[PDB]
Amino acid sequence: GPTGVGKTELAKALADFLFDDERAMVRIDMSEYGEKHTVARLIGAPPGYVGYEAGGQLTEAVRRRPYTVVLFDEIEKAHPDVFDVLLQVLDEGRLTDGHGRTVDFRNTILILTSNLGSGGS
Amino acid sequence: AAAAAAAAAAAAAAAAAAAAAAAAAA
Ligand SMILES: Nc1ncnc2c1ncn2[C@@H]1O[C@H](COP(=O)(O)OP(=O)(O)OP(O)(O)=S)[C@@H](O)[C@H]1O
Repeated sequence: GPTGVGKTELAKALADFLFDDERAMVRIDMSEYGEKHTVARLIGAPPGYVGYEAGGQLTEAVRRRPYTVVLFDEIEKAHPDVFDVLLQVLDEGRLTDGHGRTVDFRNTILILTSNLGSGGS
Repeated sequence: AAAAAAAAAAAAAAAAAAAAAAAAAA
């Protein structure tokens, strides 16, 4: 919808209600991802490359604490290739990373806010 | 009357190895 209506505020109140906390939510930006090669923060690296023992941001964040709410703030700025990753998060509830360990989002909340329109009906 | 009869031994010392971790150069 419009800006300044309180989207992130509603998401943080929802995270407040069923954790009594504020750091259980996993906010990841989408204003970082203008470049096409910068996708691998949330997957990892294939075997034979530099960061391999670490893994991924969005996978190691959910291998522990498997009840979090996740946030994708301003998903318009992401160019149309990040949309192909979370295409398979939805409809399956699984994700794979560099080691080949399928993490399962079967009991998490997914909320992704946008900014399209802004004035129309 | 008693002799000593010295004995042998076997020593082990292994070796580490490194991985090279290529970089995709972008
Ligand atoms: N319905 C509301 N009730 C109470 N406070 C609100 C409400 N809407 C907005 N606010 C306040 O206004 C500020 C902005 O709200 P947010 O929803 O956090 O903005 P936002 O989601 O970052 O908007 P964008 O589009 O992502 S820049 C917050 O710090 C809230 O305290």
